[PDB]
Amino acid sequence: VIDFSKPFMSLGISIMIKKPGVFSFLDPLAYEIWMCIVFAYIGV
Amino acid sequence: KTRHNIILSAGIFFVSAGLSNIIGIIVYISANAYSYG
Repeated sequence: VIDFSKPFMSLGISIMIKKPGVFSFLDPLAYEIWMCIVFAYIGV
Repeated sequence: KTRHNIILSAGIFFVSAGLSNIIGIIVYISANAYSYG
């Protein structure tokens, strides 16, 4: 129904998604493990 | 005051109480599998 010129801009359908602690070296073991390690050290 | 093995028994009792405390803490935490009060 209307005349289009050549595309002045090209686009497509795209996906938009939403985009270390100081003591993070303790992260491999849980906090309870460290606490029980201290307790076991005292007991030993 | 002449029986010295009573003090030794008290020390053994305290150390054993600590060891049972450790075991109870481990049992409680493992059975829970938040914050601690």
